[PDB]
Amino acid sequence: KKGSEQESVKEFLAKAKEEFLKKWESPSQNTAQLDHFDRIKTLGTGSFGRVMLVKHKETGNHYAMKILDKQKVVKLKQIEHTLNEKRILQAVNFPFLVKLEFSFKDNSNLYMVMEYVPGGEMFSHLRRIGRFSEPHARFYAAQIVLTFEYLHSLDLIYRDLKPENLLIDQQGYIQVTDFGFAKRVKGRTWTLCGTPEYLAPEIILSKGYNKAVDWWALGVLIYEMAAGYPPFFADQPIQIYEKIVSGKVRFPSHFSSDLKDLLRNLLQVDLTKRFGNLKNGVNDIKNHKWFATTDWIAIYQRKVEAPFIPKFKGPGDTSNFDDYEEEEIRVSINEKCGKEFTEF
Amino acid sequence: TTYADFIASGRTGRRNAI
Ligand SMILES: Nc1ncnc2[nH]cnc12
Repeated sequence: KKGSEQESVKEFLAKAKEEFLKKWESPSQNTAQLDHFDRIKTLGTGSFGRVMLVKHKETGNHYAMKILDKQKVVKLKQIEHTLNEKRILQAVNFPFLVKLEFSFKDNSNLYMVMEYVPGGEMFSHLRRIGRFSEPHARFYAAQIVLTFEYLHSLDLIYRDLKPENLLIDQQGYIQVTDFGFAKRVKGRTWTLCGTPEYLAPEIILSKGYNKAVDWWALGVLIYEMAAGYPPFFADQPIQIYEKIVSGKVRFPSHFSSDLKDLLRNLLQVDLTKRFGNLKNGVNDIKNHKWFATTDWIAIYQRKVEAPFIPKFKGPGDTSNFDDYEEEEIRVSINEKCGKEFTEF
Repeated sequence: TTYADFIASGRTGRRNAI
């Protein structure tokens, strides 16, 4: 059904695309420098560097600064992906996408300075409590549905959905971080990337694929939130891939009938049948019986009561994050990889 | 139980991208 509510969504996305393309075509660059910030503590790590809590000297604001070593990016063949990441993040604008405040580079590193989201990773809370109730999981899932509706309308694919990347803010709502695999593409793409538990079968099998891989990954996320473990797990990645492509999924006995039905349609190997990829697009998902209680506009406006509010001891506190070994930020006296990253 | 199998597995910590 295409009624008044659907036309409002359409008009909202049209204006959102006008604003995105202006920034996509004319990206911001070199908007701060390293000594504008005091470095406080590491919030997480990855293959190219680390995300650090920092304090902006001139305002006293706290931020999260992602640091990438240019030489390590080159060795991992992630140059173009890193240029994608920053060009996309500086252009997007949505309530559940973390905001990029500054970016710059020096002889050794690339820096993206984002809003600090103090509540910690969904991953931490999910592992500690075991599993979320279905209303809890539905609250978070609705935010991801709207965020993918926004991203996909801009021809963006996200490609790394997982609880490790979903931060909980002070109102209890989600902020998506890490756009290292995000890509703007019309038609199909072919890169083998993501996280093993969340890969769609068409990625594993080296087919061309499109935004339907994000909807598969949503199915994995909802399952993991409500069960406490992912639908395909093993000790070695090859064993995970064999389960993903097999065509078989089993559900905990406490999953509601509606939840199992939604997940059978999201975790669908047949692309002609996977929810999110049919003629009705995202509306097959938004109108599924499992989402009957979800007021999509109220979610977008952050007027729904959150399942929990993270503990907050004060500004700059990190109690909702694990501790990591601290390593220096070394800046070489010689410029590294300048031509490769000239547009950053 | 499937939960007990997950908790004893090697992939309950943060998962790196490929
Ligand atoms: N990992 C992270 N932790 C907290 N705030 C963030 N903002 C962006 N990435 C973040």
